[PDB]
Amino acid sequence: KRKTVKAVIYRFLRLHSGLWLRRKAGYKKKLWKKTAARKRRLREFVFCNKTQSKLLDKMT
Amino acid sequence: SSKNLGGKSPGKRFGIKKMEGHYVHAGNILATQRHFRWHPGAHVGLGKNKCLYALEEGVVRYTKEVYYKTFVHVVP
Amino acid sequence: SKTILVKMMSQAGTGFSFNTKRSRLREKLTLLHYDPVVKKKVLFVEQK
Amino acid sequence: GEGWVLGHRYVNNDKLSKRVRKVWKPQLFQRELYSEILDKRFTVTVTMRTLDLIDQAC
RNA sequence: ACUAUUCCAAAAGUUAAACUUAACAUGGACUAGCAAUUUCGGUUGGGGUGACCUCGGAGUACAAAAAACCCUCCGAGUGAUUUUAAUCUAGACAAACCAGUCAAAAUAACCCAUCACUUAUUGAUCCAAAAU
RNA sequence: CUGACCGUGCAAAGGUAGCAUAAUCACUUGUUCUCCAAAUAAGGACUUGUAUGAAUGGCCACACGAGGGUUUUACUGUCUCUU
RNA sequence: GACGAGCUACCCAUGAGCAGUUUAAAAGAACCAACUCAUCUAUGUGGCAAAAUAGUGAGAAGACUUGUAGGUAGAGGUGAAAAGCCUAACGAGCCUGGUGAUAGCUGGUUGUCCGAGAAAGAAUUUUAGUUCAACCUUAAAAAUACCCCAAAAAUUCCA
Repeated sequence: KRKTVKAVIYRFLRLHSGLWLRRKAGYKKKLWKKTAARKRRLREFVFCNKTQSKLLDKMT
Repeated sequence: SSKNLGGKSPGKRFGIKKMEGHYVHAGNILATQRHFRWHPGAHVGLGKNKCLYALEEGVVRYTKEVYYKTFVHVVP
Repeated sequence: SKTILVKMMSQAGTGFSFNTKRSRLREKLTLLHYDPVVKKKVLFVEQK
Repeated sequence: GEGWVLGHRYVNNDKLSKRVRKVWKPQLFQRELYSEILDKRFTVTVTMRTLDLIDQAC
């Protein structure tokens, strides 16, 4: 049987409809010069593009 | 061999996104420009990057005025 | 002179802001800033 | 659990680095005892630490 | 790993009511001389040498975009003065991926801005730390 | 013309004997002399030795060499020039 | 992991060989046959021969030549030291096994008919390779799209 890639499983979330969800990058460091709004919107989630979502789907 | 040195700068695609007569929506980008080529008119907001946008739903219209200003208006 | 990165801490004991200062300056930065917890402006002092 | 124990050796004892197998052999010394049952003096080259247990086994 | 050391242990002695010695063999770390594994960029009017590698602005690139050359001018990895950017709901620009801009309006509490021509002036993962 | 001598900078100390266009000299086919009717080679000297040097030795040296070069004589199908 | 010093390199043990001539005592010097080497020239160039033959040349009592019995091997040995030799090619032998090592390269990939039909956007220890756009193809649906004049800012838009 196939082995799913854990690298995808940890940081991505698949819904029942097949929609993929990921966290916005850039919040980790160097926030001193960054606007609070930027960080605020980087703390939220975002849906992956269908092309890449399919690739992540094949790995799950 | 070349003493002089310079880099290349990717374009930010400055210009006018919408045209007169077109039906736009509130919050839509009208014209992205450097400094002021044109000025904001009625129902049109100004940005920090000097990019004009539409305040409310309506139609874009360009109007020139001489007292030498160019205003963009949105008519609901 | 140099550049020193510090934080602005309310008397509540938790810094809500992070800013910079000149190394030429010595005395800690003391500035009024809005506090979201108590929901009002409080005096903030410079901390590491 | 002493004779011929072959382990692995590391530098900082945290390895992102090379791991090199290392050999370990027990210490050998002479221990003279006396068996009254067999009426014979015996010589054991066996494990040192084990003798400490034998002393507690009497 | 091998050839020589510094210490604590194995093995022996010493005093008072905690300290000194190494003949053979064998250990734990440790200090030197020996040995063991690989790496050895790209762009390039061949290669090497030299130069260059990311970013911003003004021409090449005539009235919305974008567009190269080892074409051509200047600028940055910041500098300083005062007030201070609190929470989130629409809707758009740009965009292969990833990173970047504008923002009506609602609520809580008051009632960002100037220079370095205007913009530049930075860094995506995993791993560490003043402490959450 | 040259500089026994003097002054000065620098360095740990600044090439002594001897040798030298050399298995070393770029300029170079250095200049002069010998050798030849003609000598970028060879030999003998001169020395501004690009870039000799005293045990990675320096300078010479009888004898020795299937080593590397130069000049007369002798003798030859090497050659004129082949049969 | 093993096989190899019957080739060759060195060494151990045990044997053998090296005319003649001039000469003062001289296994002493020089010349010169055997034997041991391969200086030059020529021939030979799928050969007589995968190291030759002919002329010539060196050593030839010495650090000499040679028989037999032995020793030293590849994370090495040996080497009067050339990066040489170790069974005709050694910058590190050969055999077997790992092994169908790895090759983004190069050389290759077989019957018929029909429809449609590609030459460059940014990145990459990247340029002879990849990942999604710029295209394309199959099978279905919901839309509409273009050539686009004057209202306006070669075009960007729209009857």
